[PDB]
Amino acid sequence: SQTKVLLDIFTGVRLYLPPSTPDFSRLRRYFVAFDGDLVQEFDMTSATHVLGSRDKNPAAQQVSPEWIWACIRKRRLVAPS
Amino acid sequence: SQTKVLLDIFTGVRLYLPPSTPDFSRLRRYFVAFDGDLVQEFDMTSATHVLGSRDKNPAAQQVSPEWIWACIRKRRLVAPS
Repeated sequence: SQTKVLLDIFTGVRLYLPPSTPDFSRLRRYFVAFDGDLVQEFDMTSATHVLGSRDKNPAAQQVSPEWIWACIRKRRLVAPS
Repeated sequence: SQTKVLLDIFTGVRLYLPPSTPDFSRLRRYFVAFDGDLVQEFDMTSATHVLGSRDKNPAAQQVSPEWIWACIRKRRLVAPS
């Protein structure tokens, strides 16, 4: 009687995930699972969110791996951190 | 009180998913969510499972999108189809 449907938490969140990110594999897995849009390096200027510096994409919202997990815990987007 | 953990159904299943696969986006999302290993085109000879012909990888197990969904329904790998 458990759900067979993944929640859509990160719908519309376009994020480049640097391979150097600690815990990259699990972050990628969970972000994709919950409807996040991973962009490749060549497309990082189209991201809406960034890990680390905003210098290459000033309009992007700065977030962190900790934010990704927090959103997953809450089952929705939380205020960026 | 709902789980925060994705099930590991496709652990060790290495699969190249052709972009032409009907329902590609959702298949990719769900396969990744449940611990599947997507390989890129240049690495398809290392796959353990294949959609379509085995001519380029005779040892691979032939499966289908329908198999992927069936595994998800059962919460475990089912006999290939």
